[PDB]
Amino acid sequence: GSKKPVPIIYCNRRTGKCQRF
Repeated sequence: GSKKPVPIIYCNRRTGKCQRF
């Protein structure tokens, strides 16, 4: 509905801009 758990992560192809879910 609003929030959802994600096993994967995020990676912004930039100057070291990565995320972790």
